[PDB]
Amino acid sequence: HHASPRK
Amino acid sequence: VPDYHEDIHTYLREMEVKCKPKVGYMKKQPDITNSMRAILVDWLVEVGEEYKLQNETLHLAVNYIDRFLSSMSVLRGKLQLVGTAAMLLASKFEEIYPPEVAEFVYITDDTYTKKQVLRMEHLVLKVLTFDLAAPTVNQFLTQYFLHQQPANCKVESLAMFLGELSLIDADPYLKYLPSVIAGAAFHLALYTVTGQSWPESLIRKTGYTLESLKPCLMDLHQTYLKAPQHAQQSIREKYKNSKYHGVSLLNPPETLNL
Amino acid sequence: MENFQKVEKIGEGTYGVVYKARNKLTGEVVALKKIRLDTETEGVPSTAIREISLLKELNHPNIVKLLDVIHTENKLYLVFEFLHQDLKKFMDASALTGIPLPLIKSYLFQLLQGLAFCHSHRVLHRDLKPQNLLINTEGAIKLADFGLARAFGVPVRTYTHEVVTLWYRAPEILLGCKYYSTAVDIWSLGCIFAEMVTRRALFPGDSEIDQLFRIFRTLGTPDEVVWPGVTSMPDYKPSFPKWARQDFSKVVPPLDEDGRSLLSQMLHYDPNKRISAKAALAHPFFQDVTKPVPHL
Ligand SMILES: [Mg+2]
Repeated sequence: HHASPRK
Repeated sequence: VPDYHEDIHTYLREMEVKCKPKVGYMKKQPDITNSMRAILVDWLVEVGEEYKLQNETLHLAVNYIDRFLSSMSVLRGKLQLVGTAAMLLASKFEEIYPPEVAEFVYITDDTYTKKQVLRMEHLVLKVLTFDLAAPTVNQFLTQYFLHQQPANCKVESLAMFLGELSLIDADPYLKYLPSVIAGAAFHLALYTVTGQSWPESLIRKTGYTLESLKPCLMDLHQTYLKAPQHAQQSIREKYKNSKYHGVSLLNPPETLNL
Repeated sequence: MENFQKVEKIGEGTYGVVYKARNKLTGEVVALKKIRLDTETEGVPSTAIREISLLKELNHPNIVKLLDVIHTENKLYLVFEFLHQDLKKFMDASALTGIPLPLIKSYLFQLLQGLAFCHSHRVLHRDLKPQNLLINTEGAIKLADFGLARAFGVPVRTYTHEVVTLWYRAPEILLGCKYYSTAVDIWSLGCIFAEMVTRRALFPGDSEIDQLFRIFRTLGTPDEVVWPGVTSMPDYKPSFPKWARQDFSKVVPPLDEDGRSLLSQMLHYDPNKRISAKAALAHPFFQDVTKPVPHL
């Protein structure tokens, strides 16, 4: 389960 | 992928009005003037060349500033702080890598502190009630560009130039809306370089006709003519570069035949 | 804040936690997202800046509603309407049941409803997935988490690359193109669509290249005919194994001829040929959609 790309 | 273009356009034609500053707001401004503003817009331009920010960023900023002074009284020693607070935002809004706050203090040469900038951030956000996605002349031109026949990169640049000149002069350009200025520019460019006019297709797309663009088309041309003698010049210096096909060096037509 | 009463933490993302809460004055039940500031950093997070504003202009029945924004001096609480649960939890309870075709159909239609709206308002969601969609006990679904969204223009510029959660990322992103647009949100819906149909993630990769291999193995390695340009894409390697497209009946058994056609059209390789939400909303697949209530 991959998280959401972050900035 | 032209499936949504029109819904978009429409929503932007509608939004532009909701994000349009009040025309003669400077009139009520006690301390600041159109001139100081020009000094401020012209420098923001410099600012975004030093950091390579997209033109969208500059436009979003000018829009933020205007709306804000639209309803707030600001002394001249601070206008710059308002200005800088808007460029931050605009950046965090439209850029992939927005300059960090510490960089913004440095370009003001420590005029304001970090904390002074952050607070103004909060304040601008309050006054604008976070309504940050404003339509800009740039969102309009970019769409109008699709109707060229064919695409001419000289015109594109020269139009961007024009629509950028209007960023500096509150008076008179607060009178017109982004979509109209963009038409004015788009037509001017076109005529100057290729001699074609606001094409039939755009007439159907926006409803605007050359005749409707006259009033703005009369100010714009004049602004073009007088470009070299204007107090502020960052934008000309800007449009000398090859990335812009030196369009600022081209000689404007003498008459528009309108 | 005086008027809200925190109940139980619903989730917890980046800049803070998330509580289910109730208003002591009016009884309204809400969802509060506490975005941190710390200050002395960069002020307001550019991600919070987008969420709020882009959401200021997205009022739609199929899009979570931003009630208010309390921008104090220490934090930033986004106040949201409160929905029951996201499509992930719901999909889990249907681990054996399988979501009935009609309910599903209702689901996708709404999503697409909300999705075309966004698109019509120049906004890319860029993080569509089940845990980021909320349903209510009434048979409604709604898009949520605009944390990763951005307003787009026309035509588009290059945007941020690190985007979309891995399993639901499109092939144009995986192969590193210069430009991506609406089609990325559809690729996601498509995967979600397939997922409702079999309750297991269509292409659950554990990496950029595995995601890519999973897509290939199901849709057949893209060539220049199907997607003009692929063999010039930055991350495209000519050594890619070349698999052959698989029959949709073996990929999506339960789907009938229509649902098949739409799905396939939602996962076209060539972004320029992928069905759009507007065109989707109109596929024959939806000619008989209704509004079933979920089991709960
Ligand atoms: Mg989320």
